[PDB]
Amino acid sequence: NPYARGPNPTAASLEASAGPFTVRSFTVSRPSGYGAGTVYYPTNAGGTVGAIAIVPGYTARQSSIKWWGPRLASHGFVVITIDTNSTLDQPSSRSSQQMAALGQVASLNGTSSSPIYGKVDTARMGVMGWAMGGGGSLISAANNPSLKAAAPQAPWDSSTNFSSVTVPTLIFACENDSIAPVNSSALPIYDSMSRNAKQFLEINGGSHSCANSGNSNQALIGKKGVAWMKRFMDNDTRYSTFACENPNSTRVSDFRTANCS
Ligand SMILES: COC(=O)c1ccc(C(=O)OCCO)cc1
Repeated sequence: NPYARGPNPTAASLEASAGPFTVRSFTVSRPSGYGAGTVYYPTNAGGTVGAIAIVPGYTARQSSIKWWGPRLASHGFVVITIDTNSTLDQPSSRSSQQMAALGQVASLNGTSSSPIYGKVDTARMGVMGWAMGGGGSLISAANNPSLKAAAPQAPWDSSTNFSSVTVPTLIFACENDSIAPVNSSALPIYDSMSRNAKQFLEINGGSHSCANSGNSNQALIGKKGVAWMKRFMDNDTRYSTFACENPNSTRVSDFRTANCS
């Protein structure tokens, strides 16, 4: 596997606050079609890595999703967290902005003054995001089936039919979400997807912000997000158990998975 990076994973190494690589970050000078961005990248991955773009929910900014930047980048990914053009953008616009941010990561990979010059394998990309940004990630996956992985959290879209999605998709859900209730949002979205590796991980007692920065389940949520991205962005079957397993955890009120290997 030419995409495999880093030491062999263990539960401990995936639950830790940081992975094996050192992370640095920068602010995007001229965002291409979105509001603002921060790029997180490993300084010592030892080969090119995939890129992941992460979008917040309605009203929200990078702070809500920023913890993913160092968590993922320290396991060997370039991660861009964005602010949208308006905090009040809807899922479709969020998806366009998310893909523009991936395009700009690809640009920076080819820009000799960038810290990520030659760090990115632009053929291997993923999408994440919270709430309307989670709906935007599912729209991105539907429209761009060559994306390698999606892992939205507490997603919402005014449509729940994502039978279009063929990209491996992990849905984080929050049991007690009152803003995008699981039974009308995350779960029907999950159930709609028929052609992909997929997983549903609902956090016991979680509010709508249960997978955001500052959450109290970073060990489990970070292990699953990293494992999913490693398995599917890097084709890295060292992560197949971590990606596919039911954690059998008292922190999880609902687990489902299909077509996972
Ligand atoms: C029925 O659905 C809605 O009312 C709704 C409202 C807000 C959002 C959202 O993006 O929340 C995340 C906060 O940043 C998603 C769905």
